[PDB]
Amino acid sequence: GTILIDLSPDDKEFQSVEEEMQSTVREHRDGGHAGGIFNRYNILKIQKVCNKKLWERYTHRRKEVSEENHNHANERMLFHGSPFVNAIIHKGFDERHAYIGGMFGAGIYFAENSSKSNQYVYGIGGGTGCPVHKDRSCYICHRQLLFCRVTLGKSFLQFSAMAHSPPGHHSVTGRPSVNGLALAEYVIYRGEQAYPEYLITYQIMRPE
Ligand SMILES: CC(C)(C)c1ccc(-c2nc3ccccc3c(=O)[nH]2)cc1
Ligand SMILES: [Zn+2]
Repeated sequence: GTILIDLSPDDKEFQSVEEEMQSTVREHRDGGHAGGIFNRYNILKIQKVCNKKLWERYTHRRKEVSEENHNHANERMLFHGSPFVNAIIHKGFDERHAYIGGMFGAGIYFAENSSKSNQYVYGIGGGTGCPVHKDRSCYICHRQLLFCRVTLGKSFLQFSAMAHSPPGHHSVTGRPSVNGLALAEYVIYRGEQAYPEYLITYQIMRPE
């Protein structure tokens, strides 16, 4: 029941989604090892993900969290990178998309920095790079990210450098406390707390 609606670059919706990609790029402490070396992207396509059943699954859970948290879903738009982007848009988020070895435990992880999510496009640590060239820093191959609606509800705040939420909470916020440029990262423990709104196809660009 998933259809993908192709957006025009003339559409203000495309523009604001792209602006969110580009402006949340940062340098990484691995010097580009996982995600490649780039300051910006070449956005090839942005598609809206329409799945009624997955959307209704999302809103049902959203209303539940909201009601446990003074009518406040605490909803964000966050990036997600994964080799399983394609299963996610058709079948939705579930336990097979969880990062078992993550620093905040076995859950599904999201990023405010698009470039953080980019490090996961080819696997943990960027795996072995793109399938074609085995290059983690490939400038040729097409990459895909999700820009997702995420229900955080009451988030356990964790200062720093599948399972359950900490009791009394609906998610975990990893606050950065070493790198002053890093944006927050987030973990949900139920697939229903995220909807894969936008599929963005792109290339990282070789810096000049
Ligand atoms: C274990 C698999 C391969 C399913 C997987 C693990 C972690 C991510 C993933 N982690 C992240 C961790 C922090 C911030 C953003 C992300 C992100 O955007 N993605 C994606 C897939
Ligand atoms: Zn490649």
